[PDB]
Amino acid sequence: AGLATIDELQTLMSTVFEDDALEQAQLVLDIVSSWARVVSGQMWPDAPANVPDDVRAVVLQASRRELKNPDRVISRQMGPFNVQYSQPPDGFFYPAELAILKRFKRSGGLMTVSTSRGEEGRPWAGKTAYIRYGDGL
Amino acid sequence: AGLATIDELQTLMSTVFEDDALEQAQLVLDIVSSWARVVSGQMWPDAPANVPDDVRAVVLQASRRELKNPDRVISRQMGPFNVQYSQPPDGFFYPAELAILKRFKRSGGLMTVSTSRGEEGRPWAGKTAYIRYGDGL
Amino acid sequence: AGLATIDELQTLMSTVFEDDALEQAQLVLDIVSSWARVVSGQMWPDAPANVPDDVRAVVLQASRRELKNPDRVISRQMGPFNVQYSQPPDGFFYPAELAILKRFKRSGGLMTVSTSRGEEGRPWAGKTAYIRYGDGL
Amino acid sequence: AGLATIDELQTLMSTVFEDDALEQAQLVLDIVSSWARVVSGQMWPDAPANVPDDVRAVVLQASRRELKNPDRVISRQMGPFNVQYSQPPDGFFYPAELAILKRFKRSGGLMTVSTSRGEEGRPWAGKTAYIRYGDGL
Amino acid sequence: NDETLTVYRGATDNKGNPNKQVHGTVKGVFAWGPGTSTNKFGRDRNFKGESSSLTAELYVKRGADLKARDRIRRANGEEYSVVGHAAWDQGHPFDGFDFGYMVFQVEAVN
Amino acid sequence: NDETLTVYRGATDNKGNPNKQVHGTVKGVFAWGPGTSTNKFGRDRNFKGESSSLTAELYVKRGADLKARDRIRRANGEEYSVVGHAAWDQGHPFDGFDFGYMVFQVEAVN
Repeated sequence: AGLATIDELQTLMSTVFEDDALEQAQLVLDIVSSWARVVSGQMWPDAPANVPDDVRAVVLQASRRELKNPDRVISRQMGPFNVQYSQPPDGFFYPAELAILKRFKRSGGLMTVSTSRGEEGRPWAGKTAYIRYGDGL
Repeated sequence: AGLATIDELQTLMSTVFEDDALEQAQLVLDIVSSWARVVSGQMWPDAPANVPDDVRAVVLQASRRELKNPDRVISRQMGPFNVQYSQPPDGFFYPAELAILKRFKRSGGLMTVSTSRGEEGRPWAGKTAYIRYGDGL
Repeated sequence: AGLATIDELQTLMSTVFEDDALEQAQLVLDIVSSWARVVSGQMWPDAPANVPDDVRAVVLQASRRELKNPDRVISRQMGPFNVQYSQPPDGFFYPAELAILKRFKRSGGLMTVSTSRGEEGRPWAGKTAYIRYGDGL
Repeated sequence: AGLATIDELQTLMSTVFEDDALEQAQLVLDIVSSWARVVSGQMWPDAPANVPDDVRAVVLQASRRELKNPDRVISRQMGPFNVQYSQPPDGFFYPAELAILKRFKRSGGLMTVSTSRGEEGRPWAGKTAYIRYGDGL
Repeated sequence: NDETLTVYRGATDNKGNPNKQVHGTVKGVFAWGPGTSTNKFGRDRNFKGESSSLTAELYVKRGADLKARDRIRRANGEEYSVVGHAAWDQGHPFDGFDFGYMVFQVEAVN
Repeated sequence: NDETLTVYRGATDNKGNPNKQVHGTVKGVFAWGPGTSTNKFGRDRNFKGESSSLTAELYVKRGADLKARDRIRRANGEEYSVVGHAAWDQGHPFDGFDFGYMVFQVEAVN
């Protein structure tokens, strides 16, 4: 895993991760990369090699929303200072971000399932009863 | 049970569990792992061996939410300090997490039930009345 | 990538970026350029050469919102000073910005998918059985 | 680009632009002119020559809105003084401004797309088989 | 979260000589204001020199080793003194639920 | 945005002679009122002449070079004095989030 590295995340957050903060950030980034992989449906064997800029953006944004504001909070204040956040998404990615991740899915995403009437089928009951009446060609 | 271990949870929470806190965290993680197992429908015999990253992320997040607040609380304040969390999920998992967990279910999840008209069926009333009139081949 | 440069962004923000702020701004601009590229569907090989004014405006504005609003906040106040922003968009671009970006898409955007009934097709079963009865012309 | 100049904007705002404020205002006006051009669909080769009063009004208004608040603030207060603006437009323009801009579009704006059934068409299979049986006139 | 606080305990006898020793470490947080504002800093005025006076609120876990008439030192170096018994040290009058939090009006002198 | 502030640092010795020198520049904003009103201007009364007294709040970035018992000069010429340690200089007790802002009760004398 690990679609994104830790240096560009540090530059985006304008801070440096050290001690357990680095380990926590790495774990969060791995979790977000796994979620993006399962949403998109691809595998990305060489993780930090191809890793298109769209998935890098998505994983970096989700890692930011996880490191900052870990537990979903609407309004948080201590004393005179107050701040109110927007509505958190159900998952780590906003609905707009999910559309970008689902781009890599084959076709338009309208995959189908082949149903059956509980029947196996034997397409030979009537053909093997023929007796060779020729030269064997 | 125990899909996830305790070290990565400690790194995610940036804290160390000791005394009854470790036991409580282990019990909560086991409960969450059981819920994820029953939602997905699989068994995972060797728990911390295969344990895909998706279920690890889901159980870690659910354990984090459970440990942050055991009783479902919207707004909690003590003096000047105030905090107001978002709407808690009905269960231990958000709808997105539940949808991710239900990935392992066979087909698209549209399982069916075979109904009957209260009849057993005897497909032999009319075939065994035939008397052998040949050579017994 | 990098549809827009950093000088015009600095003039728009009326500030100068230095230390890691310049790196953070460049990373945000690259992320926004990638998102605009994937939304529009084009490639723009020579990034700061053609780069129509519409996409430049979109990426500059999106970078401005991202820099001035890292985490989506509705109302933020510190003592007597208070400020309340509008509703943040789901993605980096507002619906009007998304519509402008989707202008470069071919036709009206109503692209279709060619379905099939699980059949390959052999348009030669009946034509090759003809035996040449002429002069071979 | 540059449908409007900077002197009439200065008179409208009753202020004089200098240092980076002039450059920021020019960049904002160029962005707004590009957006108005792409919305209307025309080109306006000689920008400050024909430039009908409608588009001048639209671009001046949009520049004023952008300069007044680039963060789309709803309510802002510092101490005793408070101010609360109305709902900001989506991209840059209110629906009336967009309707005025779309005046220059051909017809009523109900443009159509010519669909096809994936066929090229050969309107000559049957006409070239005729053999000249006359005088060649 | 919380930050450790050094607590000093001592009872003055008839001789008037305080004997304050280390009683351990206590976990708590500080609140420099009852609401959305902050308490004003007192002026010694009569005292020869310059100093300041402050009255803050200390939030500590229930059943802590901290007790009134003690001294508190923060992690930066400033030393505070806490006086008066803890307030809101009771359960719910209607049901009996326990918040587990108490407020100490600690006087900041450094 | 913010405006640069000149900070003067000095510790008075037993001789009572202050030695204040330039410690650098600090970025901060002023707030002449706790809420929607403004603080009243004090009257010297006893002092021979005319003067004024003011108590404002200074907002500065976390981890700034500014410290208590210092002097602050604005960009217009007035010189202020800041006393008392910074308030609200702690993280979130529940989670641990950091605002990065602190309040300084600076006394305006000019």
